[PDB]
Amino acid sequence: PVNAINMEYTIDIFFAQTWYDRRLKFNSTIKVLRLNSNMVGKIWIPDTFFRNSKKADAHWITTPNRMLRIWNDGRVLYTLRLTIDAECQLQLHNFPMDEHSCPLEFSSYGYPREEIVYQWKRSSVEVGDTRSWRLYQFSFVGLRNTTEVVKTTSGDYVVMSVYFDLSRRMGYFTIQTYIPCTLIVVLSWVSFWINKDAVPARTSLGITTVLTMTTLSTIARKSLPKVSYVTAMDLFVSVCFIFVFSALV
Amino acid sequence: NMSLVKETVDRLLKGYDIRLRPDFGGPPVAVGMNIDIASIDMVSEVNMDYTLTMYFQQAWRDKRLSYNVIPLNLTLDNRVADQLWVPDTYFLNDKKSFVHGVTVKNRMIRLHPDGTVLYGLRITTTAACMMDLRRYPLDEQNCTLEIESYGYTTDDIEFYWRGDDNAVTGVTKIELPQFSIVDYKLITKKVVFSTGSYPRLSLSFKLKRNIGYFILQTYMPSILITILSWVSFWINYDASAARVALGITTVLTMTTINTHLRETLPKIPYVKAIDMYLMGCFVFVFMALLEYALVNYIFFGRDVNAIDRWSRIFFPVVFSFFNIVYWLYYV
Amino acid sequence: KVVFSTGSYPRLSLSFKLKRNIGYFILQTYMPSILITILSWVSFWINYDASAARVALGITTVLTMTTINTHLRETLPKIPYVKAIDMYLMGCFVFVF
Amino acid sequence: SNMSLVKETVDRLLKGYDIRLRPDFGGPPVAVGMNIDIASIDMVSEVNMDYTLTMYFQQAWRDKRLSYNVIPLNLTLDNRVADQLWVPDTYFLNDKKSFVHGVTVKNRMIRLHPDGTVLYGLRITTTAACMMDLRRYPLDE
Amino acid sequence: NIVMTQSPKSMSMSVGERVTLSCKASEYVGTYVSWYQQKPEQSPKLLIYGASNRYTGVPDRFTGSGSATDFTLTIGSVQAEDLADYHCGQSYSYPTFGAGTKLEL
Amino acid sequence: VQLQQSGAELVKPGASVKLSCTASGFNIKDTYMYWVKQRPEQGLEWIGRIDPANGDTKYDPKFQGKATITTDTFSNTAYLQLSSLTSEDTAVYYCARKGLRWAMDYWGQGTSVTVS
Amino acid sequence: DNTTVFTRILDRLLDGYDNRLRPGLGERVTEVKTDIFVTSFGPVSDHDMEYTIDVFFRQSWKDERLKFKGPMTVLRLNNLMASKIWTPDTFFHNGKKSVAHNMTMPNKLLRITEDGTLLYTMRLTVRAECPMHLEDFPMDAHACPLKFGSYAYTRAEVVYEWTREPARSVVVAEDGSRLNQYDLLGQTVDSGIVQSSTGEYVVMTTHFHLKRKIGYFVIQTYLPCIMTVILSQVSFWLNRESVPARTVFGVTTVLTMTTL
Amino acid sequence: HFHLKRKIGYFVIQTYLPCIMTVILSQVSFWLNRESVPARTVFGVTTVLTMTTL
Amino acid sequence: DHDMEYTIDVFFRQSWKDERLKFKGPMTVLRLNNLMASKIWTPDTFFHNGKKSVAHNMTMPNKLLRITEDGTLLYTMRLTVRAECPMHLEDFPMDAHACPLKFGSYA
Ligand SMILES: *[C@@H]1O[C@H](CO)[C@@H](O[C@@H]2O[C@H](CO)[C@@H](O[C@@H]3O[C@H](CO[C@H]4O[C@H](CO[C@H]5O[C@H](CO)[C@@H](O)[C@H](O)[C@@H]5O)[C@@H](O)[C@H](O[C@H]5O[C@H](CO)[C@@H](O)[C@H](O)[C@@H]5O)[C@@H]4O)[C@@H](O)[C@H](O[C@H]4O[C@H](CO)[C@@H](O)[C@H](O)[C@@H]4O[C@H]4O[C@H](CO)[C@@H](O)[C@H](O)[C@@H]4O)[C@@H]3O)[C@H](O)[C@H]2NC(C)=O)[C@H](O)[C@H]1NC(C)=O
Ligand SMILES: CCCCCCCC/C=C/CCCCCCCC(=O)O[C@@H](COC(=O)CCCCCCCCCCCCCCC)COP(=O)([O-])OCC[N+](C)(C)C
Ligand SMILES: CCCCCCCC/C=C\CCCCCCCC(=O)O[C@@H](COC(=O)CCCCCCCCCCCCCCC)COP(=O)([O-])OCC[N+](C)(C)C
Ligand SMILES: *[C@@H]1O[C@H](CO)[C@@H](O[C@@H]2O[C@H](CO)[C@@H](O[C@@H]3O[C@H](CO)[C@@H](O)[C@H](O)[C@@H]3O)[C@H](O)[C@H]2NC(C)=O)[C@H](O)[C@H]1NC(C)=O
Ligand SMILES: *[C@@H]1O[C@H](CO)[C@@H](O[C@@H]2O[C@H](CO)[C@@H](O[C@@H]3O[C@H](CO)[C@@H](O)[C@H](O)[C@@H]3O)[C@H](O)[C@H]2NC(C)=O)[C@H](O)[C@H]1NC(C)=O
Ligand SMILES: *[C@@H]1O[C@H](CO)[C@@H](O[C@@H]2O[C@H](CO)[C@@H](O[C@@H]3O[C@H](CO)[C@@H](O)[C@H](O)[C@@H]3O)[C@H](O)[C@H]2NC(C)=O)[C@H](O)[C@H]1NC(C)=O
Ligand SMILES: *[C@@H]1O[C@H](CO)[C@@H](O[C@@H]2O[C@H](CO)[C@@H](O)[C@H](O)[C@H]2NC(C)=O)[C@H](O)[C@H]1NC(C)=O
Ligand SMILES: *[C@@H]1O[C@H](CO)[C@@H](O[C@@H]2O[C@H](CO)[C@@H](O)[C@H](O)[C@H]2NC(C)=O)[C@H](O)[C@H]1NC(C)=O
Ligand SMILES: *[C@@H]1O[C@H](CO)[C@@H](O)[C@H](O)[C@H]1NC(C)=O
Repeated sequence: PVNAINMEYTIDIFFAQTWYDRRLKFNSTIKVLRLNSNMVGKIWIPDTFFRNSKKADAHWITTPNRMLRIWNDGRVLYTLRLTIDAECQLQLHNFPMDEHSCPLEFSSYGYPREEIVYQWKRSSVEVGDTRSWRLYQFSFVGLRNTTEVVKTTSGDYVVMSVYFDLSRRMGYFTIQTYIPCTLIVVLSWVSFWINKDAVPARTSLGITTVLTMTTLSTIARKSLPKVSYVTAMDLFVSVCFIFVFSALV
Repeated sequence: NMSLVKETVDRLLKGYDIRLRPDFGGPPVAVGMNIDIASIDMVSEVNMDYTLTMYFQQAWRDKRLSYNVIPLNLTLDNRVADQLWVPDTYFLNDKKSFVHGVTVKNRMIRLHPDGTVLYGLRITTTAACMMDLRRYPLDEQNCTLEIESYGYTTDDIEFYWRGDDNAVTGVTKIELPQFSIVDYKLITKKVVFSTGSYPRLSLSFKLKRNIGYFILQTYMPSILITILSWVSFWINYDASAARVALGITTVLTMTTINTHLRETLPKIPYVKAIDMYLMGCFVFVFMALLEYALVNYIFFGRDVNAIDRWSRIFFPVVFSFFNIVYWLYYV
Repeated sequence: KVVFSTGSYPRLSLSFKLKRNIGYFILQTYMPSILITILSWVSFWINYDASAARVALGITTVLTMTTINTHLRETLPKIPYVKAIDMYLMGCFVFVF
Repeated sequence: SNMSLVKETVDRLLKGYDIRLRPDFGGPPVAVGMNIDIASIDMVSEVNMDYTLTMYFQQAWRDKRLSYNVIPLNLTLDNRVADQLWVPDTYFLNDKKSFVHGVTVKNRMIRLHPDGTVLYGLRITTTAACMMDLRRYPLDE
Repeated sequence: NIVMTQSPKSMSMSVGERVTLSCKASEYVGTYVSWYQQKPEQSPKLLIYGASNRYTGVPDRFTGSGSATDFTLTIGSVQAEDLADYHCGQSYSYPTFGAGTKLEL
Repeated sequence: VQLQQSGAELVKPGASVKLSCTASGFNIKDTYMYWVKQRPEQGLEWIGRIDPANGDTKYDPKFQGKATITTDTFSNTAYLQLSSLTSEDTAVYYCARKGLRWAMDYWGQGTSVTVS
Repeated sequence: DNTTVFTRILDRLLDGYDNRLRPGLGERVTEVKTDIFVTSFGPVSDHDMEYTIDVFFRQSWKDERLKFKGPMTVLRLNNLMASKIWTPDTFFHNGKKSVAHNMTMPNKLLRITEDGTLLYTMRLTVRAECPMHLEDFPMDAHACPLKFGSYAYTRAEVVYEWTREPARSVVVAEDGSRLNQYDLLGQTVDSGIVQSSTGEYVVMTTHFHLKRKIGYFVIQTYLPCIMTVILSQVSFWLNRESVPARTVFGVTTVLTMTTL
Repeated sequence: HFHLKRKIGYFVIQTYLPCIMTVILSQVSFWLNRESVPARTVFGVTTVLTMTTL
Repeated sequence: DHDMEYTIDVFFRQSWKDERLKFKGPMTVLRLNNLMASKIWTPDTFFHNGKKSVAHNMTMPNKLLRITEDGTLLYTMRLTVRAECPMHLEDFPMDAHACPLKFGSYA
């Protein structure tokens, strides 16, 4: 789920890395040493950390979910299962009709560009069926991978980014705040069909419409986070409120 | 060259005493500090804390970890931090903190040939920050982060910001949702406890709340609701049900908005600025209802076109006068 | 002793008998529903031609009883049976209706 | 001194000790007596359908490998030697979340009686699942 | 400071019956009183510490008791060699002392 | 286990007196050392406190300045200084060891001071 | 080398040291001298009947197997030395869930003086039980306790005492008051003996006296109740013939009172 | 695969029955006479408000 | 229903043949403690639809190991798998679901 009040999304991946180690070279009839996670703690692994992850953890049941395969030429493949809450800076203007590009940046922590250079494979990023994805109101549009060198206090680091293009679906808010408010302001427009001598009737209709427009302004703001700028949903709420207030006056 | 680096590291770690600090019996080791602010997540008023993610970095000199053949800086693995001496730095106002451990534990050691150990960590901390909400929401918060050594006194360790005001970076890129970091300051001092005198660094931010959200979801609804109560003064006096229903639902909406606002804040024992405005608005609306009751009593019980003639002028003036006083004080 | 597929294992079972206190629920749920039901029969004393007063008296306590019924239930889990407090609120809603 | 005598007695007791084998491994079953001192029952929640229980969970069994005939005193050892001795693998079936308290140390007790009896104690806060019949709520039991 | 107001000044009864004392504190001292005896031409000796804790060498007839503010010392079948002066002190704060309760025939 | 004090003193008023007590069988660095005043036919009055491991001293407000407490390590001895002696300073002095639960466990034999 | 002198001092101290036995196991009682420096009295949760407190937990005990003669009288050591020596098993009797902070390095302290006297400070955040009697709510006062004692060693083995005077052995810092609803009036200590299934233990007590403020409740409940009653008081001043107006006064005041 | 089937006991009492009672409450306004304009508009707006909050 | 997840509490039993653990002794089956499970080879079974599982460590870690004299092993453990039940909410609230629990080897 892409959480908008807290500004992050959850991702489950099979992160795999491949490098060369000349010390892990053997000459025998065995080509691949297919090993479990017990041999991870004995060899060298790059300290790849995710630069925009608020919290992440691997999976440790029933065994540490890690793979280690060593070929005879020194090639090492290391795959592990990760669940990452990565920070996506979703701009909520246009909301509830927003479109976002959520990144996933990773780099080595301690080793600079002169010591570890990361690189992308041509078909590295593999998505799934795109239907088991819990993306409810959004829809993965596509993906793009990029690489760059950042400059920090310690040194220059190679940063690898994966951008996830997500476009929203408003079907949810239509039944949350749009239709609901539109039918309230339609109920605002029936006061004109009531005769002018029925004063308590029409003022009761008026006060109920304005108090429930304030109530629906309050309720629809609970889904949004505490941002300063105005959204299109808030603009619609304000236009409906000034319409019903104009009807009452 | 790998065998040379291997025998040099094995020479450095052999006989290294983890329990003794650099110059254990000698002078206090100077520990320079750099912090790269990654993000500030939850400046929460209900829990009186802020969540801070940073690239905490320390630098000192250990003369035991000095090598001379190798001319490049050795970035060792993160698992030699359990073998090398590190300072015992803690945060006093910390509530719940952790070091990220994906895909390994996010820490860094980069030895230097003179002996300098570059120790970098990625820490997400939830530091306590007590907030003065007297002027809420037009307030200004000073949230700190007290950095202190625990077991070593001033004559065993000393703390300084490496690069002076260029130690803490990345603050200007941070964009908290409801606040706005106006200023930040770096202070070095010494605190005195009963066990001794300890060095202390303190990083603090001058947060300023954004008025734009509150000015359209509390202030403007209250203003328009007090506007709605003045519709009652123009209605004919015989329509009791109309003016009574308008005044009553205006009072109920005011009490609804203040009681459904004050639960998103902690249980503070004082009155805020928004509470003062929503109390004055309630007083104006209650006086409108009592004005109608006075009109009905002065007609039916005991010029009835003059009390609501005065209140059509008097109530828009005093409320306009009240907004000037309110927005002069709290600004 | 309990018998599983892999063998028979010893078991000590400790158990309590918790009885729920009533007076908090009297103070919160039962007595406001009783008072809001007493309010519904004030409308019998108001004259028959006063339409607005009697349909205010009826509709506000109808909506109050249904708001109390919906309000005291989302805190509780999503159990598919009917409770005693639920039975009392349904009976009060029938009398108000 | 007496401290060195207790040192060599305990070092003799744990020399050659097999933690992998229960007492009387090839013989009769060991009898593990239990007694519980309940500290509090905090959150009996109907939303999550469980209750939180804090207890002082004591266990007692006889191990013939841990018998000494020199010191006429019950030895209350440190709480860290309990990881070097055999203890029963007692678990709670309706457990959901649990922890032994670890401030200022791991809150556990081991005491070695001279006949061989080991008094093992723990301070456990457990969240045990308790399915509730809310048909008579709130007058239910 | 903490003011000890033990009463009375002296009591004059015979040998072999129950006599109680009293020590009243001005401010809270929580189970940190102490009772001493004072023979003529003799240094004081400790009897009770805490509130009611019997020191080593004290006979079983000397029973103390205490509370948050009120304190007492009960004697069961006082004998002739117990004819001395008794003192009540506190140490919850910086230590203070009472006036003194004597015994007579 | 034994606290041996000094002897009786008799000096003119307005002078100063050295008064001391030697502790044996233990060390005074562990427990506090308490000084107390016993006027004849009167109750006990606490003089002051010393912690010999830290050297810190705390005194009664009515005895500040006229009395102070010093100590040393090698001799394992606690000392008093009395200045500007008057008629009401005629009393007997004990040094009391801090005991179990702050109880004034041990007491000295007593030194009686007298002015004329 | 210059640093080899202290290294062999520590290696001579730990040689033949059994950390499973307390000082004087078969000869005496281990008196532990304890004081607390409260760095922040945290917020009191009325729902859970608990409170949070951050404290510097200091314990001091004499060990004679840690005597040394060297150029430095006090060995201000790190946390790795603390796990290699005997430390008392102090636990909080009424604590619910407490965290010993270990960021960045375990927040512990260990100072071995030359006579063997130790000192062991820790950072804790104790969530302790404070049972409340809410008969006079919200104008109530509570004495929230903090009881700690040994877990395994009885009264005949380990006893606890305050290192300073009991009035001055729990110190609360000036800036350290995170209470927003209550206010801290003062502290109150007391030692004691608790009888359990195993034996008798020395439990030390620290009572924190609290006093709630009506500030939040004379604006959320009391004043909206007074205004609700007063708004039903103005319905007597309306016309007798105005049936729906006085009816909507009655029903809206009854609804506001029941929703309050 | 674990085959689960939801039980409609919470949703019948919680959502379906209040909707049925609200739309029956809308039918009550039809038996009132035409002149009770505040009465019938209170019926209408309160039932629409109840349906929106449901 | 909010997080499209369920929570099962299982006794996950496994059994495999290991010829290196053949023995001949007084007893045929060897019911041991748990700490030999880390000493020997155990399969690295993981749940493909998992989200967060707890091994239930209290008091001793809830696993068992039985080594039959011919080499057959039995190794059960107590888990609390929280898994993903993808759901189609078209017939809410009278829908029927088939929540899955996939597991297999990793490496
Ligand atoms: C401050 O204090 C805390 C607490 O003491 C320190 O945190 C702790 O750090 C140690 C050392 O790294 C960890 O030990 C190692 O744990 C991993 C497994 O970690 C998983 O399980 C943890 C336990 O879960 C308990 O609590 C949960 C609560 O829900 C229960 O459900 C469980 O049942 C348990 O009761 C869990 O805490 C971990 O989550 C935390 O850490 C992850 C990190 O990725 C975060 O994302 C989480 O948010 C969270 O913070 C996690 O789920 C074990 O696998 C380790 O054992 C291996 O490694 C050892 C060292 O190499 C080795 O000796 C072992 O033999 C074993 O080796 C095997 O596996 C290796 C894997 O590659 C192989 O390489 C190897 O060959 C072999 O096969 C080890 O036990 C603590 O678990 C951790 N605990 C906590 C609470 O965080 C913290 O470091 C301290 N901070 C500082 C700066 O000092
Ligand atoms: C303030 C709020 C309102 C209060 C109102 C109070 C007054 C009215 C009070 C009424 C009391 C009724 C409910 C009592 C409690 C039982 C709940 C329940 O789950 O029942 C059943 C629901 O099973 C069904 O099949 C329900 C189907 C929908 C029925 C909708 C109402 C009737 C339709 C026409 C409506 C319009 C007619 C007029 C049109 C003009 C049992 O289901 P189960 O047990 O979950 O499982 C299946 C059973 N099994 C396991 C044996 C297979
Ligand atoms: C819905 C909106 C409504 C708005 C209305 C606006 C209009 C009104 C305008 C606004 C003025 C009112 C608001 C003031 C808010 C702050 C008050 C406060 O907390 O002060 C103190 C209240 O201390 C007390 O003792 C409480 C007294 C309660 C009095 C109740 C009303 C009088 C009773 C008769 C009423 C009926 C009379 C008529 C009968 C016919 C706080 O004290 P403390 O902090 O607890 O303790 C001291 C601090 N210490 C702990 C450090 C020692
Ligand atoms: C946020 O609040 C903190 C704490 O109140 C502020 O820190 C304070 O900063 C001032 C100056 O920046 C410090 O004054 C200094 O005093 C010493 C005394 O010797 C003097 O030598 C210096 O020249 C300077 O005047 C003050 O000590 C310091 N407070 C503490 C407790 O250390 C901070 O300025 C506030 N604002 C921001 C934006 O952080
Ligand atoms: C709470 O529920 C539990 C479980 O439903 C109740 O435990 C049950 O208690 C009865 C009465 O003691 C047990 O029956 C007895 O069984 C023994 C078995 O040998 C038999 O000898 C006796 O004659 C009697 O029949 C019953 O076994 C037991 N349930 C289980 C599963 O063991 C408990 O009583 C309930 N109440 C309380 C207050 O805990
Ligand atoms: C689950 O529970 C078990 C037992 O209740 C825990 O096993 C114990 O883990 C600790 C720490 O990992 C071990 O202590 C270590 O001892 C070695 C010496 O072998 C020492 O070098 C280390 O510094 C550390 O102190 C302890 O021996 C071990 N006990 C047993 C019987 O295996 C396990 O850690 C618990 N896991 C979690 C996640 O709570
Ligand atoms: C090892 O790191 C140190 C970090 O200080 C580097 O030394 C600095 O290099 C910069 C760039 O030339 C100079 O401006 C600084 O004056 C140097 N600092 C110091 C303290 O000497 C050094 O270059 C690094 N070595 C390698 C091989 O990368
Ligand atoms: C060690 O603990 C045992 C078991 O608690 C003690 O056994 C006691 O023995 C006496 C004398 O026979 C009985 O009266 C008690 O009922 C037993 N239990 C208790 C609770 O005291 C034994 O005394 C202890 N041994 C030593 C030397 O302390
Ligand atoms: C991203 O993936 C593509 C796959 O064809 C590769 O060509 C490219 O080099 C990778 N990253 C970039 C943009 O350098």
